[PDB]
Amino acid sequence: MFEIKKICCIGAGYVGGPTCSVIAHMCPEIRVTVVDVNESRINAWNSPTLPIYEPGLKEVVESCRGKNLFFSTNIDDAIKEADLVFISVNTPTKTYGMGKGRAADLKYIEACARRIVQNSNGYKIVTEKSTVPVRAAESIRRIFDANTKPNLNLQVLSNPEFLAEGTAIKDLKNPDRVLIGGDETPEGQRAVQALCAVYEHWVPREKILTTNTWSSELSKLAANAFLAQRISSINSISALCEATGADVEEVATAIGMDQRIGNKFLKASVGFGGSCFQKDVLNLVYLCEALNLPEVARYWQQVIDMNDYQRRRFASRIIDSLFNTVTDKKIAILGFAFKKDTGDTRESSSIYISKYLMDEGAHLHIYDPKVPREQIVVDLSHDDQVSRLVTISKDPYEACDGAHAVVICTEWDMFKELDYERIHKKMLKPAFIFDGRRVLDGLHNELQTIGFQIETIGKK
Amino acid sequence: HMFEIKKICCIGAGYVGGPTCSVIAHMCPEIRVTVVDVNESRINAWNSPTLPIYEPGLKEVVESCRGKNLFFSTNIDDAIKEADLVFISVNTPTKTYGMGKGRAADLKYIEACARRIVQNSNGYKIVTEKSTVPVRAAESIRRIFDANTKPNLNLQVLSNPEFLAEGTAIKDLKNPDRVLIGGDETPEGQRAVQALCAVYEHWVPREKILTTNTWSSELSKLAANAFLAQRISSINSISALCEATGADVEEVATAIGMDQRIGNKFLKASVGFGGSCFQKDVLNLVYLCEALNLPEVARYWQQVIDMNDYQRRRFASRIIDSLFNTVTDKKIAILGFAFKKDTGDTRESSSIYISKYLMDEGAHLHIYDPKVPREQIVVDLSDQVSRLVTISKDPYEACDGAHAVVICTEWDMFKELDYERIHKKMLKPAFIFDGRRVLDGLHNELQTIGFQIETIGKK
Amino acid sequence: KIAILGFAFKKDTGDTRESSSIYISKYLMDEGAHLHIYDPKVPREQIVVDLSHEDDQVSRLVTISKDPYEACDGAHAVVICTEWDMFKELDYERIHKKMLKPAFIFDGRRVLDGLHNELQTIGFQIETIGKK
Ligand SMILES: O=c1ccn([C@@H]2O[C@H](COP(=O)(O)OP(=O)(O)O[C@H]3OC[C@@H](O)[C@H](O)[C@H]3O)[C@@H](O)[C@H]2O)c(=O)[nH]1
Ligand SMILES: O=c1ccn([C@@H]2O[C@H](COP(=O)(O)OP(=O)(O)O[C@H]3OC[C@@H](O)[C@H](O)[C@H]3O)[C@@H](O)[C@H]2O)c(=O)[nH]1
Ligand SMILES: O=c1ccn([C@@H]2O[C@H](COP(=O)(O)OP(=O)(O)O[C@H]3OC[C@@H](O)[C@H](O)[C@H]3O)[C@@H](O)[C@H]2O)c(=O)[nH]1
Ligand SMILES: O=c1ccn([C@@H]2O[C@H](COP(=O)(O)OP(=O)(O)O[C@H]3OC[C@@H](O)[C@H](O)[C@H]3O)[C@@H](O)[C@H]2O)c(=O)[nH]1
Repeated sequence: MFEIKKICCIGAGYVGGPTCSVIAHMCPEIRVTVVDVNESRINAWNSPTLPIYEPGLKEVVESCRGKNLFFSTNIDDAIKEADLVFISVNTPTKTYGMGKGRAADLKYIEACARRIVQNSNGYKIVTEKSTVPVRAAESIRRIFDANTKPNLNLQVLSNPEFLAEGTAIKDLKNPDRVLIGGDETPEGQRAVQALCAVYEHWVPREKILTTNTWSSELSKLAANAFLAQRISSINSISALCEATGADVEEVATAIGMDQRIGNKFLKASVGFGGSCFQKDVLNLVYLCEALNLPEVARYWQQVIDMNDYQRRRFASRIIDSLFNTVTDKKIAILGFAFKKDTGDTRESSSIYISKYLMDEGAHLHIYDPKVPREQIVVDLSHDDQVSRLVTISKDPYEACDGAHAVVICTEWDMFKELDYERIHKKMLKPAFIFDGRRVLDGLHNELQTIGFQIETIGKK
Repeated sequence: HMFEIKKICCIGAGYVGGPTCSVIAHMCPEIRVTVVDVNESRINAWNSPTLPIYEPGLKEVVESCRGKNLFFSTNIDDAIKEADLVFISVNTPTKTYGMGKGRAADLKYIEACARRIVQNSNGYKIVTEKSTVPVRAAESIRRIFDANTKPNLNLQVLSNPEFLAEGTAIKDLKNPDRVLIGGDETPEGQRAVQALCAVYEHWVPREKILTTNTWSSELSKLAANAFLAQRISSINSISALCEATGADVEEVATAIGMDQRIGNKFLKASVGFGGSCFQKDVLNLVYLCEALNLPEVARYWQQVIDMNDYQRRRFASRIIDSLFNTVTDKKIAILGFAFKKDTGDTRESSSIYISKYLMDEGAHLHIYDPKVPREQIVVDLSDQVSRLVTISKDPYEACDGAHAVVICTEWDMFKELDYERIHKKMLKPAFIFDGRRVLDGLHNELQTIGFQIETIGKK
Repeated sequence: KIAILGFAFKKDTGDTRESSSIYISKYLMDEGAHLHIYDPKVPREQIVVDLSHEDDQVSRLVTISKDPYEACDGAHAVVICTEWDMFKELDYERIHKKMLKPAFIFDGRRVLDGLHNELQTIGFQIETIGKK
């Protein structure tokens, strides 16, 4: 019955931007307007240099922008004319009060809901889309139910986003599934069906799951936690491998060939990062404690404790290899993004490894091909310690020049292609490589012949 | 220089040794396979029309080979003496006293097999440990062999963990996802590994055979089992969250499992996992990690067992609460005692733990299972058994006059029972506690009939 | 089977009060070991009392040997807990022949120092306090 012809998305971030760009790309007859309070971000979306790095994103944006894809700071008018309003904003962790450091702060979701009511008349579908929805649909409904107008009829859906950064475009174009939650009422099902009709322009119907809003959000919270758990599980095995002379990459191969386990997300690492996994597990633990499910809470907390231990163990292996004094020693940090093919650093293990070494007085020279220099400075600041200890290098050979150790924290493909003979000539000896990503496997013989001490996760 | 296996001896005619060697003999008609055991009644059963374990398709495999190239015997000594390859597939029970009591595996039968092999061997032989939970097994065998040499005796030790699941053993053995063989990284070890590979290549493609050293083989099995158990505990933890918030764990599991990085297998919430593999495996992994001064890894994997124990306790207390916290002299039917469907095996079955929680409340249990022998149920539950436990010959007898029906094992026959007939003769309110989600889709009919239906992961 | 050589709390006495041999024996009894205990001066009955809580665990697990070769016959391990001088003069080639293999000597007193090369050549695994 109802056809979505105009879409407004509040939030032009890693979720809203790529998601709306793909919708516009696949649905040429739908006008898609992405809005944001951040004017410089909107200006960048409208420029030759997009505000985030995603493979393939520039091509998608440029094929649609100004045709049926628009980026604007005019939030009010985009809402007023929209058939469907996405809310894709950030929900930062509370920094004080109950749940400090653990529970999500819904203040931006609620501010979006109030702004939608202020600027809406008639019928609209309002859809919360995030990687970590924490009571998001309920809080929007809470606002809408309390702020009615004659003839205003807002429907609330949940539509979690499953994309992973660095593969956003491919993930959005061929999702494993689309998940839409709405009320089990006639109006709720009419709204769900309208959103299904958008996705059916490019997603087969059998890959679209529909449920209620709570089941949708819980499914996302749980699915994220299962993924994070696979990593902590293989990372726990990596510590066991180091202690017993086995190789975690070989053990992972044997594990993953069980088709009931599957062979994905078994790559041991210095530790998982990103704005999703830690926040998701912390909020799951907090929700469980609030529901008086302490056994479930402490079950999932281990996913975070293991990740924290993995990072700490890696840093202390570095410090031990430098014989427990790192004062005034130059150390190259190769990779600051939380994974390859993004400039995003949120919860990157590189931040934590860098801070552990700064606490030892190391002089870090940090190189990453896509993370902006100013972002690294902010991430490592509480300021004076950053001023004394942190240098941001424009190329990796400068970062390694005169270094005692090279620490690979992000699996950028270019790192396996470096001229390690040149790097060794200008390092102080003994020269260490700490591969926190297993990207140098198979170069171990060459690197040892050159003269490096190579240490990697899950192998001793 | 190589070695061709023409005669195989398997010490241990259990759920691992019997089916595995039967499939080997079936797939390798030119290899003589002799399964041996200290247990004479078990050997007699393997040689009879009624096998000592229930595995779908096993009788047909055994009867196609037995007496041609497959033999079952109590003559352990002669089987070893003539063997090219000796499998050790015995049980390693958990220690009941001393260091690691209740947690660490007891290697005494492995060590006795190793000593018996030296005694009865001359010349060259390959000795392969094959179990679902190998815990320092290859190392303990090597230690015995290194210390007990003879002129011209040359024993090689391999690890070859068994990945089969009971109830699907024959299909699993005929089409394994992978075969894992560990051997020494020496010329002798590689010759032994290749010999065992050649056996499996009669029916397993070479790209599915992984070769490594013995410790990496055992650690890979210990970890793989724990990953499987962890999936179950993870979805069971979500089932409690679903019950508390109005969601349905089966729908949540479907949404989770459609992520191809997670996969859609082993996401079936339940009263809790059982079997001789998973709990033993995680306990031994935790104990090993503690011994290696890895307490963070130990407490990480311990949560898999703690969650399973909580899932069982929570299910039992729902039953007791639904019966308003007094079950003294109340008849309760237990449908399913095996640890999963299509086996008669009860080792660590959740049905044991649920039954004991109800017995501690004074319930009169009537237990029905289509394949578990009556005497095993009596042993598993052991005066309190005499007072409280009845073994029913059919499920209608167990439910006659019952307050509650508790489904603990997902036997397919339970979804086809005459539940209108069951309701007529139960006391009211009549409860069904579906600990396996086997009655999904009958919920409307059962409510119309008049049952109170409670199931895991839904409220 | 495990041989316990030495039960007195030090050499040249029959006194067992708070002897380490009691505690080591009890740790091994908790593991189900069959202890065969030899000491040249401690009375048989004192060992029985020291290892009891008429004790059924003592009945099942403890044998008091009249000489050290009987204690070691068929043993997996020889545990020296008291530094009696006679222990370094034993015929360890004869002991090794009748032990099960691998045959361990756990020297809790360092009394076999300097015999280590001879004992390893014979074929023992020798473990001692304060050394690998
Ligand atoms: O009220 C607001 C709040 C926020 N915003 C904008 O919303 C955008 C959010 O983009 P971000 O890059 O910060 O966040 P993401 O797109 O990656 O969201 C993701 O990470 C943050 C998590 O809390 C979310 O669960 C996840 O979906 C920002 O550009 C911000 O300026 C608004 O326009 N209005
Ligand atoms: O095997 C692995 C996989 C991933 N990782 C690490 O885990 C972290 C997360 O990586 P992902 O590929 O999942 O990327 P993202 O965090 O952007 O996406 C994740 O959260 C958002 C959800 O919508 C996605 O479905 C989920 O994949 C990264 O730090 C990555 O390097 C490993 O260390 N090992
Ligand atoms: O010294 C021995 C010990 C045991 N055995 C026999 O070995 C056989 C083992 O069979 P079981 O049915 O008990 O055990 P499984 O075949 O199922 O082994 C499986 O579960 C037990 C666990 O300890 C193992 O890790 C697992 O592989 C028994 O029939 C037993 O009589 C011997 O012949 N000699
Ligand atoms: O989704 C699931 C799957 C399994 N289970 C339960 O988990 C327990 C184990 O079931 P399995 O099918 O794995 O059966 P098994 O214990 O025989 O095999 C397991 O251990 C031995 C290994 O070699 C096998 O690879 C492994 O699957 C059973 O109690 C089963 O009912 C669930 O509760 N949910």
